[PDB]
Amino acid sequence: SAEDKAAVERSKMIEKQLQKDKQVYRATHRLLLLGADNSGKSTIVKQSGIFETKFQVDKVNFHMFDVGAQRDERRKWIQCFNDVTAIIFVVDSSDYNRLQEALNDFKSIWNNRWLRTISVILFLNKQDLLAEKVLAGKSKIEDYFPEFARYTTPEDATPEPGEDPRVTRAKYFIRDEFLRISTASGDGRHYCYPHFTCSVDTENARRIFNDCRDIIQRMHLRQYELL
Amino acid sequence: QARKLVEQLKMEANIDRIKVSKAAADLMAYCEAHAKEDPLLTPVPASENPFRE
Amino acid sequence: EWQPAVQILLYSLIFLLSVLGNTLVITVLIRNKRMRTVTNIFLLSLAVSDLMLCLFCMPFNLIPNLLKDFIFGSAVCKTTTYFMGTSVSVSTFNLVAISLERYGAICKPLQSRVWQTKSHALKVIAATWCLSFTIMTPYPIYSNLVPFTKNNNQTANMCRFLLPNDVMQQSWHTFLLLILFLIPGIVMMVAYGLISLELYQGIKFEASQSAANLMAKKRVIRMLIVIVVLFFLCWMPIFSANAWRAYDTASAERRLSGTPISFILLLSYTSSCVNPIIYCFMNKRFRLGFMATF
Amino acid sequence: DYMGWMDF
Amino acid sequence: SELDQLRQEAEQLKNQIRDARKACADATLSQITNNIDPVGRIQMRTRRTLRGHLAKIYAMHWGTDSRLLVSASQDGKLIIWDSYTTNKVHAIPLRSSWVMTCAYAPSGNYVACGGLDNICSIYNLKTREGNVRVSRELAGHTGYLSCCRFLDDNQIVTSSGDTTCALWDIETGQQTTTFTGHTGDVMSLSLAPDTRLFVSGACDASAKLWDVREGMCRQTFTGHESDINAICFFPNGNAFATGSDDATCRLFDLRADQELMTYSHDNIICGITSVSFSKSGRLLLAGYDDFNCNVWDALKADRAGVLAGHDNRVSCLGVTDDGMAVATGSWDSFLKIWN
Repeated sequence: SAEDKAAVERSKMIEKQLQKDKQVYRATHRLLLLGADNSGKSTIVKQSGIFETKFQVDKVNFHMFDVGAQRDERRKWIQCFNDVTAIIFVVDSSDYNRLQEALNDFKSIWNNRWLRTISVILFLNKQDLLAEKVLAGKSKIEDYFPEFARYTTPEDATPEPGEDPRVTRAKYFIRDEFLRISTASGDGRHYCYPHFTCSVDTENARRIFNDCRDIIQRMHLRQYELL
Repeated sequence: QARKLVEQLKMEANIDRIKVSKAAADLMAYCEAHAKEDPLLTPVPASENPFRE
Repeated sequence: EWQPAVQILLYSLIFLLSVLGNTLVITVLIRNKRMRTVTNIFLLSLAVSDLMLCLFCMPFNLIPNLLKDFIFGSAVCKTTTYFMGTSVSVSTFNLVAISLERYGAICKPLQSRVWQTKSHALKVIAATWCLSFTIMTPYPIYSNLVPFTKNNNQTANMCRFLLPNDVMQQSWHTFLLLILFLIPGIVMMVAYGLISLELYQGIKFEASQSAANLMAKKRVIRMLIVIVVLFFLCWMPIFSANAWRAYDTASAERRLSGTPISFILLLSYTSSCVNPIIYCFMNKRFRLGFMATF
Repeated sequence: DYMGWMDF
Repeated sequence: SELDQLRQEAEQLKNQIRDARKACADATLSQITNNIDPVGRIQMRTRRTLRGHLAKIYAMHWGTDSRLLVSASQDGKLIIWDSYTTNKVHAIPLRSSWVMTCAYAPSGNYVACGGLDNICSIYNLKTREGNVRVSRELAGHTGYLSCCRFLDDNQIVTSSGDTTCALWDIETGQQTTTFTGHTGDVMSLSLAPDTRLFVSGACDASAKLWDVREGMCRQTFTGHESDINAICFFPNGNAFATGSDDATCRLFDLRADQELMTYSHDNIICGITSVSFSKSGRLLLAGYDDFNCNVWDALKADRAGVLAGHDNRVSCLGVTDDGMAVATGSWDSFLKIWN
């Protein structure tokens, strides 16, 4: 038939355009950039609604989505980002009063039944401000988290040479809080990858690439692990 | 202003209301009057289903 | 001879275990369409290959070797030997495919998704099957049921592959040894060795920086090495025997005829039992379907 | 007699 | 004045409406429809599976012609399907992948889609060159477009991840009305067949009925315990079904001003993701988690059947105006047509 032949010709031209967008869709790894207004989320990768930034590492494409301009309630749009490669939750470690709201935000992002399958990259940003605000002594993190007065730097710590011990204590205390949440629930199904960042850190693209690689690697070993 | 909530709620109080028995009769009669015309309620055969054919 | 009783026993046991194992794998992978992942699609292709290898090769090798005569006809000789060579070809190329999937998945994890969806799996399966059916076409053409007679004055027959020039028969077995053992073996060594390097580099980096995840990885490395070692133990005997029979024919036949080749082939078919164990019954995400299926 | 074996 | 006046008036009005509802329950729908013929098993088969969406499908809508099917997936494609043939008529590349809603104009000349971009994008299919292009970007919502529905080629009603609905004149690209009384995110819309009313399900467990022309909420139905994730008009226009993450469905009638019937079973912990009606209204179809669609006798509250061909959350569920077929989208790539 004369028209249905042009119909099938169009259908196959569409299928062979969809295959070309399929290749791009599978090469482009996608990420959800979460974090409060104080988080330096836009400053992580140096290069009226959702904001999409794109970057590459080792020819792997990453799209990263900042869900700006939403009415303060993640639950009914985070279901869109079910089975993205990773969430990127950025916390301003220096805003100790905001830090509890960010910690409850992380708790919600971790326990939410749509994201239990997929992992949270956690950039504890503003580490320069964290250092300065500890070393100023002017605001006692002990006041906001009295358990800090009984926390000592873990043996697995690897500070940069020349950070004061109480700066490392603050760093790793905050990290241990997010790891407390990450360990209390979900710890088999998905993982938290804590990292420490400044807005000057030009390596965060590499960090995201390395953690996405690790996530996808574990997601494949989940198939080949025995017993 | 927030009073417009009370304005809406009292406007909803003033809306016309019909007994549940008559709304039931309305739905039940619509179901009867259209059971013929509803291929999912009772199949139309492959002679007329454009999907089976 | 005392050997027939142990031959019959070990064949019957491996045949039963291979039929049960591969049919259980098949039924679990077809009853649970949620389980028909790309990898599991290759495992289904392998399990079918290994079932076909069991059902064709084991009877029509054990029975002729016990009876020292090919009781069946030239058509059965051609048909069996075709399906044998085919299911060897497919089984080996499926092991290669699973090695290259696991290499993509673990050693190039982010790029892997671009080039292993279900469409690539089915295209590669069809390619390996159709290629195997093509390159095994010499078996039905040139296999012949060459007659002889045993000292009881029984008339008897043996199913034997006699490509016309002996020099072409040597070319053929060198080609099959290369394409269907040495290259597959090199590729599996490369794939599982790079995967093992990747995983151990991860372990040593964590020991520099979960313990259950380190155990899961050492368990995977062990299972991968068990795959490589049992592939070489299964197939190097048969293919060396065939290469010897190609080059120094009478010297090989004089020593390996009967019991030795019967157990060499029993190893080659033991591969068909080993493979569904390691690739299915050891996997968690398959055990969790076997208990869910009928 | 019976010297030989099928290739696979 | 003071909330110690205003919200006390609100409290006593809410008590007066709850009384006016209760006093209307002269009989429950099951007390009447027990006389009606049990529909039995509604066996239904996949007559087509539509494969070619690269990614989770999130919304889908039938054109009036009951033949062309718009379908929106998280790749950023609208695929227009010749459902009779599986032929793809168009694949619109979307300017933002996170599309949560799409609509087909009753003429078939336009498709609309949008999502987390807070834009509604109107694509023209009638063009002389045959190339689909953006005709308008409707910008001025302040959260994700959750549902869009055309009144006509020149009018579209929209709902968002904000407090508000809005009605747009496409040609002028501006709101002709905003519908604001909803407290939570408006999650789903359906138009009355007369195109003179529409109903809005929201994340505050209430449904509000809006006079499209007046802008006032005529009725506010509240008997749900969680987000009204799906809503659908009964084909006569006098009742509407409301799917929620309560894992229950409820049928609200405007003239009753009350829930007539609730569809639930203890086997369903899974929330309801999309609802639609067959042309007679006699079957209510509900999409669920655990990857199934259940078909309900809207009069009996009986599970007439299940559609179980999917391996991920049934994302969208719509029935042709002629009732001929049921399309079912999933977070699988697959779009399966049933009747």
